[PDB]
Amino acid sequence: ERGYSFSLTTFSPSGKLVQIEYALAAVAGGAPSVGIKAANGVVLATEKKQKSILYDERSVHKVEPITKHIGLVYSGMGPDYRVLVHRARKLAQQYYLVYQEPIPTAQLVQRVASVMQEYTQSGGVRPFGVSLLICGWNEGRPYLFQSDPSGAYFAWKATAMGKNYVNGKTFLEKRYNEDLELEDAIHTAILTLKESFEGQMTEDNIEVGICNEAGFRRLTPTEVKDYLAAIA
Amino acid sequence: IGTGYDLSASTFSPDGRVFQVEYAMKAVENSSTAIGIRCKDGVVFGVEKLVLSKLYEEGSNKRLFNVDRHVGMAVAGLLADARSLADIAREEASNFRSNFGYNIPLKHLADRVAMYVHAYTLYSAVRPFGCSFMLGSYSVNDGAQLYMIDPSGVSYGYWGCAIGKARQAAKTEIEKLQMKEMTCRDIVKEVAKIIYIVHDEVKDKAFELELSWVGELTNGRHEIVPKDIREEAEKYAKESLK
Amino acid sequence: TTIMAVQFDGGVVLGADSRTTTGSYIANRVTDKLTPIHDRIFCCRSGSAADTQAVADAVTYQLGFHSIELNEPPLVHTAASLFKEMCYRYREDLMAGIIIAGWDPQEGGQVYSVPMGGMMVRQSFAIGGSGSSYIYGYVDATYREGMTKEECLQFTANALALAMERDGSSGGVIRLAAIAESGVERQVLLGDQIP
Amino acid sequence: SSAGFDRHITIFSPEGRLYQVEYAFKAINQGGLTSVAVRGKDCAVIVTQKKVPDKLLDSSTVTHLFKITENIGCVMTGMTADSRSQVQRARYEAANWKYKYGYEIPVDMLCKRIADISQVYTQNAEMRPLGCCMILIGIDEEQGPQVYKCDPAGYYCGFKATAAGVKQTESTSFLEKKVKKKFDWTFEQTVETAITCLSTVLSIDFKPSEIEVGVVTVENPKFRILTEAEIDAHLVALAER
Amino acid sequence: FRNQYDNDVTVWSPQGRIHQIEYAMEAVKQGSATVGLKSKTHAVLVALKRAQSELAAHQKKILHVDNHIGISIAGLTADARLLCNFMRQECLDSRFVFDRPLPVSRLVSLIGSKTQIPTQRYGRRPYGVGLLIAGYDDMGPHIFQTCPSANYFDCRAMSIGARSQSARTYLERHMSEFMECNLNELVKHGLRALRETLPAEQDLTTKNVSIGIVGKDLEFTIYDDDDVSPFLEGLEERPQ
Amino acid sequence: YSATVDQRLPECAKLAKEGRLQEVIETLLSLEKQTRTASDMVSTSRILVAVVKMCYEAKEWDLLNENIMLLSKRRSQLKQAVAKMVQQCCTYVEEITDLPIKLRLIDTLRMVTEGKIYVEIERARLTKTLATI
Repeated sequence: ERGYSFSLTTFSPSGKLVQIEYALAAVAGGAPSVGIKAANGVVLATEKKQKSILYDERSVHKVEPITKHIGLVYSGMGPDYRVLVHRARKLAQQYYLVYQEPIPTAQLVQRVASVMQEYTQSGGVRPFGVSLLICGWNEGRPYLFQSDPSGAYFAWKATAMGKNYVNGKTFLEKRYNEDLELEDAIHTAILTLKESFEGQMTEDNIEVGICNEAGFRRLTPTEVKDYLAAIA
Repeated sequence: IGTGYDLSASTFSPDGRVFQVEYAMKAVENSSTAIGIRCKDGVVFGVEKLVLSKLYEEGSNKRLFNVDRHVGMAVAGLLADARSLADIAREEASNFRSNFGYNIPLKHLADRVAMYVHAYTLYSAVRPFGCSFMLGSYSVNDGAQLYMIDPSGVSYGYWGCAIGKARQAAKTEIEKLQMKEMTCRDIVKEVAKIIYIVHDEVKDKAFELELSWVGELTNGRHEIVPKDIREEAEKYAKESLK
Repeated sequence: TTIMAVQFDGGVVLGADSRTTTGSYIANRVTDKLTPIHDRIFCCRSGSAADTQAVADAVTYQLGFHSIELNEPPLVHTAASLFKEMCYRYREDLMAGIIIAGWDPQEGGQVYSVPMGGMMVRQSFAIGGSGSSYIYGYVDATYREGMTKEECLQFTANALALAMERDGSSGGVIRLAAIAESGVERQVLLGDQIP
Repeated sequence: SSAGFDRHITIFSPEGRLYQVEYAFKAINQGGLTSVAVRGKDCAVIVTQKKVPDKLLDSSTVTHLFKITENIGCVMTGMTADSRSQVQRARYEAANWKYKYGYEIPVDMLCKRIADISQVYTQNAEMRPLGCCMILIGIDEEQGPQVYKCDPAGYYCGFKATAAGVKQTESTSFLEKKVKKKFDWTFEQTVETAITCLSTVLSIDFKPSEIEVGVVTVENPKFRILTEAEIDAHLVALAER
Repeated sequence: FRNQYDNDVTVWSPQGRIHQIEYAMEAVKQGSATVGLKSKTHAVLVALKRAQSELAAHQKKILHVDNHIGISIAGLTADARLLCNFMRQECLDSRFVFDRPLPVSRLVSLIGSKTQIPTQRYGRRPYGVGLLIAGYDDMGPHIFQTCPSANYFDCRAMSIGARSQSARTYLERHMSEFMECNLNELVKHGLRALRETLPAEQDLTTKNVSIGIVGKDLEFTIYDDDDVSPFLEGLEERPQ
Repeated sequence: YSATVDQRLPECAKLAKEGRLQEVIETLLSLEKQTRTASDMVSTSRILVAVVKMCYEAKEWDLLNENIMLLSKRRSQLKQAVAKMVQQCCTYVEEITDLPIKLRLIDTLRMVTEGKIYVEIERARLTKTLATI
């Protein structure tokens, strides 16, 4: 089994590629991220806690927008996340140029899954060690998707990945209800983050973003602090 | 020792060091000894070339080149490596002159050649240029410049420095000489004596010293030592070695 | 157009008109034919404005790269070399003549002319553009040696004003720039300031 | 449990680890020097230990901190050849940015671009991932001074203060002890705090002639390299106080 | 195996060598010996042609490239032939563009540059052929010995190939006379050097030797069994 | 260095008999700064014992308080010299029998010691002096 956990172009005699599984394992080691599809929108949160308070928390962002109505968060590597952001933005605006219409989130997820799976085609290029959570609002329906390093993309009413993803998934199973509203979805997401935050989340310690019929936007530290106080 | 990591130039160590460049250092100190000194008004180079066989004609395997009219080129290491590196340096200088219409400053040429030699330190399909070379120049509006550039890819400025199997021995006695005032005329004797004391006679005998320089003494043109100055330097070295 | 540059002991003075037309209609009367290339190197453009602006941006990028690489302000000869190379490489499709003025500590004030087709040459006084064919006799009658700053200003003023009034492709206002060790001083002449 | 995986950069180890990147990070400390940057309200000061093997070495060419663009300064450590290649690449990127977009590069944008370059470098097996750590400093309008750090992994981050070198851990701890006091850090205070951190992390009480300093302020947007007089004045003023 | 450092030209030895380069250097030793001499006005290359079988002609070792420059091979037929073809093309282009014969120094430097690329870059094998270049230029005759390490030397004479040390010490012994010989004496000296390479039981017969001679007014012409015949009449007897 | 202090002590005491605290304290402080930069062994102890001695002789205390504050807040102080000067303070804190200046002196000796050092035990002695009070 060792001799086949070394290349991306060789099938293990029993199952499938082992480098893909190792990339997923790297994904599982990332900062926890939680996505929730509410009735009127979608909300994705992540933890930004890092030692050495010297770090400028506003300098980099784990949550970024792709277009006026689609955003994303990541779990796993950072630079790969930025590369995925660049590819998604370029591809979304290419679709916009061809069609003069805001990008359907499903198509963006499909095409970004294709571009990340492209890196898995041959050896010498490692697969992205990042899993994507894509939030969007299109045609009167909030869409939340997960994109894999393997290129697999699927839907999620509410999911949690990264570190401690299994317990967060269980928590989401317990708390999620299909009739959830946006603010209550944010409350549930922040509660999920707190369930494994380990160190008293602050306004900048967590980065959250919400998408609805008014597009997608990352919540400022002010509203994050307000919601944190509301949850307490 | 880094076994399992020194098989390529793009693999780091558990400690984090590329051993291809370190073996390049090893090859460099397993090569000839060349000493170049930047005088007050130019630079001079001198090369200790071993005559492996008396069948070899004198002037064979010339090691003191000139990359530009005002730019010299000394080198120690591998002769083929030396010639390839000199060719690439000449190409870079020619491109610079064609594109910019003037001479290339020695700091800029040193940086360009250092980046080029680094470009082979790090790829796996190629190997670092395991040779260390002297760049020297004199410009009436810039000054006199000299540079050690090694296979790793770092170019450093030296008033007068030597490389070879006796780097430490050369450094031991090159420091005692005050430099920043006198010129090539007073530095040729020091070069001759240092190369005649740094060469080993009991082992690895049968060497010859070849000298060259650039500066206003040749209107900023690099050219080999005239026979009279070279023989005077040899006589001074023979007298000084008692 | 009319672009005139000349060096003096301590620097260079260079002026130009401000007329850009597409046909007999004056497209813009407030054009700055002088585009600042470096902190102490200035350019004067003649011909098709698009080509001049494009080559100006390209040489600005190349010379900024070269300067930050040498950590020392570039020589005017170098710049003129880039202008020559760029103009020749596109002379079959470039309608752009460039007069490069500047000051460097290496020598002082330097002026290099590159007319149509790419003559990278050097001289004391350089006049270019469509208006260069009207003050040639006037400048040859009025040019001396040993200008000062004030004399340079008056020379630029009267020469460019004569080109202004005699040529229909030079109009608007006069732009003047003086480069020296102290720095670069830019002035605009409009109204009663012109002679 | 994971032995052969620490050979190729593009190879994922079990538990999703890339050992080559960590080895490059360790290779950064092969220089043995130390750098540290501190940002104030409107100032940013970088300070680097200078190591002179011989007076034979030309002190004007052995500098370990450079200037990317007229307002953006860079201080970095690691492999010296990697350092110089990285600064050349960064200067290319900044000049191309200015050419294509007509205005100066912000510190964060330059750091992000070079980080993307390094990530692409570490993603494909054709490259040795440039084992040198860089810190860029510069002034951006509406956001004051900015200090950013980029690493061979392609990870860039903004810092209220940062450090690098063999003594990175202790310097970062001292910088944390300094930043928890929440002080405005005027220019002189920034410089003296950085100097104190370097001295206490080296425990050498260095002479004035063994360090280099660069400073960028809003009133002095040009990345100034501190000559001997200014650094000597700063260090003696600190010493008496 | 502690010899994993000699499989490609892109790996340095632990003690700082490229053992592939040394292997290429040893490769040319398997070839037959060949000695090059140069007079004041003429240059001669004398090669021991070796035949696979006596039922067949001997292998040629004196390739002509230009009327002023001739070459002698020692080593791989493939590498030597590629080098010779590149020489012929380079001389052709040089005459086409400049109308002057190729300088020997520039030709040899171009050899060094061309064969260095296989030494440095992964892919093509290092050129494992020792070449003896007898050329004529402004400084008279020139003898160059280019080693498979992409290196070249300027030598008064040179013997490369099998058992070349005997001829090397022979030429070291006869150093004192070389510069003042005319064609006959230097040809005899080269023949004696080759005889020194050859063991006693074999002699330098008509089919065994190939000689190429170039000069100021005489083009580089290679002689054959009938053509070499006069040059072997002046040869003396083996001192046994 | 040691020559400077051994030739300065007589004249320094003679000037101290005039009181004139300013110039003597600035000169002694400058000498202390230069000898701390040079990292001298006996000069530091001589300077500190001298300044404490003159401060005791001139019947003012705030100057010695400021001296301890500046020496504590300044880096690069050799352990032996600091030990000697606190020993001299300890033999200069108990023999005084005036209530306010004694309580003030022990207060300063307590509060100048954030970051206790090897010579802590010596300060322990003067703590028992406070025990008496």
